[PDB]
Amino acid sequence: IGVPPNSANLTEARRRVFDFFRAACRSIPTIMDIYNLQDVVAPSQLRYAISAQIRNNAHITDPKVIDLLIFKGMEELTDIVDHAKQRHHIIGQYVVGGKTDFLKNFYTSNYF
Amino acid sequence: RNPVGGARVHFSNPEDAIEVFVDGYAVKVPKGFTVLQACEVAGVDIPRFCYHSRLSIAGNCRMCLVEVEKSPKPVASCAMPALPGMKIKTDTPIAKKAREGVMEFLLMNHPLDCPICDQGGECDLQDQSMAFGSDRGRFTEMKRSVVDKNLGPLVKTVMTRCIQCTRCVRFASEVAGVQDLGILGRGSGEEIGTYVEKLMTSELSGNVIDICPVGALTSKPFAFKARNWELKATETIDVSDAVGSNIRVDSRGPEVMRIIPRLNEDINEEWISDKTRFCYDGLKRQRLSDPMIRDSDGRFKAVSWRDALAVVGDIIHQVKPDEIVGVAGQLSDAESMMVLKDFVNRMGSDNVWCEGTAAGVDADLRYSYLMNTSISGLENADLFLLIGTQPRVEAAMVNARICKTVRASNAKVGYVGPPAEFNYDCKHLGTGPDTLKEIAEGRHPFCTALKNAKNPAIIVGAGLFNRTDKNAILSSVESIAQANNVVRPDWNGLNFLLQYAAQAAALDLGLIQQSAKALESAKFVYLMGADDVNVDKIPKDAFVVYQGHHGDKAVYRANVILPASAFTEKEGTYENTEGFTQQTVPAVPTVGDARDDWKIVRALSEVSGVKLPYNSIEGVRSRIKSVAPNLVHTDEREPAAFGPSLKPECKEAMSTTPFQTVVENFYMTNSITRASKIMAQCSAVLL
Amino acid sequence: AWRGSISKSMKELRILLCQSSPASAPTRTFVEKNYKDLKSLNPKLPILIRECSGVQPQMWARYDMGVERCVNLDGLTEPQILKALENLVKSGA
Amino acid sequence: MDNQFIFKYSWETLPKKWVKKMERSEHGNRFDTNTDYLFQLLCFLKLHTYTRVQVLIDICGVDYPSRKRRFEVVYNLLSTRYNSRIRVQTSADEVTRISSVVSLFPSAGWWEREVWDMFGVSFINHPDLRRILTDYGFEGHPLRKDFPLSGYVQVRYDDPEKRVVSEPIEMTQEFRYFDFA
Amino acid sequence: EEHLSRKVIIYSPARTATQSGSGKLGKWKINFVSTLKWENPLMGWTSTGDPYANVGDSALAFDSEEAAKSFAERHGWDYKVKKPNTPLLKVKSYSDNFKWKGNPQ
Amino acid sequence: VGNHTAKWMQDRSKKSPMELISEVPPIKVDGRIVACEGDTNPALGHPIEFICLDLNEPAICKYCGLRYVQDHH
Ligand code: SF4
Ligand code: SF4
Ligand code: FES
Ligand SMILES: [Zn+2]
Repeated sequence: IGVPPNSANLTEARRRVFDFFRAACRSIPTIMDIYNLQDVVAPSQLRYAISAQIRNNAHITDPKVIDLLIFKGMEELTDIVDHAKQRHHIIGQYVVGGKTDFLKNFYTSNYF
Repeated sequence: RNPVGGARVHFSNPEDAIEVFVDGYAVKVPKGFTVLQACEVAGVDIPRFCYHSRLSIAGNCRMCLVEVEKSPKPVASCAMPALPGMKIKTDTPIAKKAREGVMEFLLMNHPLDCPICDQGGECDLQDQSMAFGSDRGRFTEMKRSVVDKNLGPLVKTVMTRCIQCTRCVRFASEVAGVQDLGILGRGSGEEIGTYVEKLMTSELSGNVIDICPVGALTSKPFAFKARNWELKATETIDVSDAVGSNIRVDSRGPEVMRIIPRLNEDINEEWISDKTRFCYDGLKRQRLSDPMIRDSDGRFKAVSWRDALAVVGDIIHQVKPDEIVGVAGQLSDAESMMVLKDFVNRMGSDNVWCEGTAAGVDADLRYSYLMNTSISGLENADLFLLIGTQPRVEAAMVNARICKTVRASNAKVGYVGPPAEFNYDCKHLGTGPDTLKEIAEGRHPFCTALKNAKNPAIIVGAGLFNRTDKNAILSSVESIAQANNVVRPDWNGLNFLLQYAAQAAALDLGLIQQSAKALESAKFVYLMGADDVNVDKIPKDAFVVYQGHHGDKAVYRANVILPASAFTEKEGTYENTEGFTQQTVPAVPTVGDARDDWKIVRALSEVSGVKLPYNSIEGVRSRIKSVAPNLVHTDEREPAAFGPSLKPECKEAMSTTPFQTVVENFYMTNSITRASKIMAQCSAVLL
Repeated sequence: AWRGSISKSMKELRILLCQSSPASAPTRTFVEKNYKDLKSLNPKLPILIRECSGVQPQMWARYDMGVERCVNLDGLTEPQILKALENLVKSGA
Repeated sequence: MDNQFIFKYSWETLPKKWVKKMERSEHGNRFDTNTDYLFQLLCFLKLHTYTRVQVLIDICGVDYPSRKRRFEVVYNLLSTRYNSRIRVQTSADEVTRISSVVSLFPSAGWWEREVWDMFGVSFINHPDLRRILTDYGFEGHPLRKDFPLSGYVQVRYDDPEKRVVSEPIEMTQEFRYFDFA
Repeated sequence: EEHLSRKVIIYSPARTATQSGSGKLGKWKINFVSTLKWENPLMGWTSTGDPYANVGDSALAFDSEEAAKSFAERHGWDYKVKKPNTPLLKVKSYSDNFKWKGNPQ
Repeated sequence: VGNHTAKWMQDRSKKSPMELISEVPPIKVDGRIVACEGDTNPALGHPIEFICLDLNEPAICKYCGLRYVQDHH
């Protein structure tokens, strides 16, 4: 219940990473009901975004940083389920449901 | 302890140093330093008004008084030399009482003007009253009053505020070299003025605004417009000439409010010219905001970027490669010139050059177009020979360094060129290449003066570069340089003075005009900010595209207008006349639909079908590293490595045509200054 | 006779070097020894000698349509740099 | 029990490894300690007969961006028994969890939640550590010096969605910084 | 994320030329180059949408060059360092005002 | 009527303050100096301003715009 101490090693940290991913995935049906996503996105797409998020941070080697990321993820998930801030194609911070990029940026504005 | 302001102290020899005590603490200073300078090395800030490091000592304000042991009176530290074993006290009751008494006398007749005074909020008198003299005022009598004086359209005058420090008078005589300001009368009734009604005409006149510690001399175009606490400060460089004076740009929102000098001991030493100081008001007038193409009726209509680039891209493919010509403007950054050169070369053309006299010179060796003595190195020269150059209107801060050297070291100045008004002693040797022929052959008092010179300096203006006999003249000068041992491993006295901010980087990048007549045979002319090129030399059926932020004539002729950002809105690379590379810092947003110059040429190239290997300014600087790597090593002082010996011998004949003036109007030299109210008023009354 | 033909083969030749580094010593020797003759035989060909404090010695040639080729001059002697010039002149030009 | 007695008696009685810095001043007696000893030092001061520090007035964080451990956590404490105040400070960074003192002073619970909300410092064994002041789903820690004054997002009613929504901030007139130095 | 890839300039602001007092130097700043502002078409007020509009000048400060560099690199910003210019103290004498001009030439 | 006033004044019924202060005749002073406070009660006016009258043209108070002249010479 209380905030646990900082992880000793990457095995402890990974056990915690797996525990969080399990909790995040198990709440997916609750989210789908709250935001009425039955005709917007698939539950696996929600799972992919969560596992993606975790895979983008696979280069972290410091267990303290991993603990902070897990804590922030747990906080973010709790808000999404309890205090939903509904936006159409957006759940929290996740978008749900012949020329190079330079010329597009050039056409848009002078600030890239 | 860190010296005040982080100031550096140079020691000619450790043996030539003395020990003094500043508030008990022990400091070591060179022999000849004053008590005030010793206090700065100790890190103690002494209050001052009449003392300026770059002016002669006056010792009249009496605000720098400190206590010296065994001295019966308080000592003016600004004038008193430091002596070994001297014990200097600055916070004693004697020193504090002296400061309060002097500050009382200073405010006795000072007007209650802080609310209407532009110095308010950045005033040494305000700050020192709050700090040193915390006297409840007890002066109840009538204040004196003074009438205001007229000094022209740049310097507004409220002379009731003057504290008679004479900084302005000393600056006029010693730095500007124009003796117009004096102190008239005697006693409390003495007044700073010109006595007879005359305006301040020196091109360095605006610097009296910075040195006046009170609001007696202020900028008239900046009058009442802003308070210093609401201005964002940006440290950048000036592009009005080829000197690269360091400046601070003050802005409030999307608007430049004023330009004031920045300290750079190697270039401008906290001074700037009046063109640098007062050209800012042109940055918000007659700005090209949108891409325009001329209509059926021959009238410009605004369009989007996509339609404008499509038109230029389509029509560029309907001409032969040799008929494409690119001209870079005098305010072009190194990045945009590199992208322009790549774009034109990748279209099969070799007609890229920078506008101005140095359009088609030999850029093989870097000594041949740079001031090799360096600006700071001019102070060591004991003789100056100027050929085809008026530094006063061409490079004002370079001319300032010459005057300072002539005044201090008593250097001699020989001048060969059209008649001119110099602010220092200068013999007029002649007007054209005949005098060079006489100087080469000797039998002249200046020739034996040039021989008897330990460290002579020759300065040759870039204006002579556009002459038919440029190689004959260059060979004649390089022969004079050898005959008098001007170039040695300990003294490189051969100098070439550039006029345009873009000229040095253009020559480094290889933007050299190969065909001298490629402009009259061109059908696609790309004028990247080149407003000073003669546009009636272009064929009437040629497709001209003008890209810049201002313009008067090339805008009229152009078939397409591409709005570009100015130097205050972008991070661009510029190299000065001595080879020193610097970069501008963005201070304000860009107006309308404008874009950076390198972005426009890269965007056009993509539309035109050429793929340049870069998409960002970092990839452009990587490209530059392959051409002119000095322009990517910014703020690095590097000596030359090759000299005039490698130059193949020339046998061309000389043209009897006398040297022509390059700068006809000091205030009207670029498109920014041509769009400026103040510069127009300066041309009207200050010329 | 190839040294008198560098103008018909390339539009510009660039030689980058260091002023003081020992790695640039042969290239500096090459420039001081060869620049005079090369420029006299090719008066209209721009030969850009650009020195910088920390650049490995390089040598560049610009051809038609802006195609360029670079030769790394590190660990090379004066005659071999001359050969690197000749192959630039004779091949890809 | 004056500040002279506290400074001297704490020097004599406290274990030496706990306190790295002791400041006696009219602004307040201050004891700087390592994070691993903060909990034990606060339990000593609370239970010891000659100190009897029974009230935790508050806990606050201070951000020092120029420091390796940028956060300073300050514990203002009070002894009603001896009519004296004590300040105990410790330093922290963005990832190091420090010990919670809720088991010692129940009033610390909301103050530690505020520190986590405002600065991002986390507390080991805190029964319920979550943001307490900011809006739900808030990102960042506003009291950090690098957090912008006006934040990153703002809310408005959006009629097509029939709800209040959050979007990136657009300021009609910017905060004007008046540098008076 | 989005605001963590912007490139900044780390510099130490110079002394103002309108005052002879040196009491504002020694500080090190992080310049976010916030140059996207416009006029509100109701009152002419200056508008922005850039969150780092003034935090670089109002709140963030550093006492050393290293501290600013360390802060930038921890957040992931791409920084360029501009070293400050300093004055060179030179030997000055009041007696120089009355230097002899030498014999008439 | 001028450009400075037209930036804020959009009503032409009354005269602008620049017009109104121009119609107040210069005050004759016996002497070469006058002190202006902008009010009969000094505490309700502007900071006291001492104005020199040596010039022929009338001298303007920089705070309230009142004009002064030397009465005799
Ligand atoms: S110079 Fe101006 S701001 Fe300074 S004390 Fe005098 S009136 Fe006030
Ligand atoms: S006008 Fe300014 S600089 Fe000149 S003497 Fe008066 S106070 Fe000094
Ligand atoms: S500063 Fe030394 S007397 Fe004015
Ligand atoms: Zn008045």
